[PDB]
Amino acid sequence: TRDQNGTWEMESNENFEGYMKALDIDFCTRKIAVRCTQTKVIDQDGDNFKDKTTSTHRNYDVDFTVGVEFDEYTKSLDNRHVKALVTWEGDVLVCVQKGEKENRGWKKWIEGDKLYLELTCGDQVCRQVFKKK
Amino acid sequence: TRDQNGTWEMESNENFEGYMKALDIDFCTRKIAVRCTQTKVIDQDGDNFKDKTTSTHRNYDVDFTVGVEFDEYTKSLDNRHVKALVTWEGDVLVCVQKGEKENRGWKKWIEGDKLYLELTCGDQVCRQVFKKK
Repeated sequence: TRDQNGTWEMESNENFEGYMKALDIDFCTRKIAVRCTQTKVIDQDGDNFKDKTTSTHRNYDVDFTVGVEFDEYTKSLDNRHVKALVTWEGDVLVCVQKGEKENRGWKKWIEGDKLYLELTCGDQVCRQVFKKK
Repeated sequence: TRDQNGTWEMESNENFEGYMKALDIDFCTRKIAVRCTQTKVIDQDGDNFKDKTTSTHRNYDVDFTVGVEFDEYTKSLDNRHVKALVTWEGDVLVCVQKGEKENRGWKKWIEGDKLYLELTCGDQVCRQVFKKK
């Protein structure tokens, strides 16, 4: 049939690299693009089409227990090995990431319907806010 | 409170570039990472945590009408300008993308609960399959 209405999620994606190389996309973009999945939302009325695509990558899971130092490989970022230790400071979850980089850690806490995440490395602080979906 | 259970979607992300530069992530990865959103699914029981993060980028929408040639900028890929023309071949939607690259187009059709997408550029064919979610 001719109706392509719906939300579609990618199952399979073959030779995406050759296609991208043929368009002269640089090596560093290609390396990231090939490990993504796509969702496609198609709204169609007669012969008018609206298409919204989003690309997604699932980083690896982290499982830990507060108080037990664990080994973590940050392969969603710099792919280094750090010894991480997570503890409560009040209701703030605090993690020190012992490794090559000095002063590497993060803090995580709930205030209202928002989750706050402060990432630190050296002198640089990154601040992320999440809302409950 | 101490319970961080839930699905969380990022609202705000400040100084992600400085944090990443401090970890020596290369310029090309940083350029892509900073335009992503994150979803965080937190399962917590007492002091045991399981965290699943996924990064998402929403490509731009394409709207067209079958039979009306339209101007398209492929900024989710090589960011070139092409004159696109979409027509039915039976129940297969066929697009020719007139531009610098020769033999650039795609075909899209439904067979069962699967949507098929064949992307072509020069000699290279990429084949994607989507299932209805």
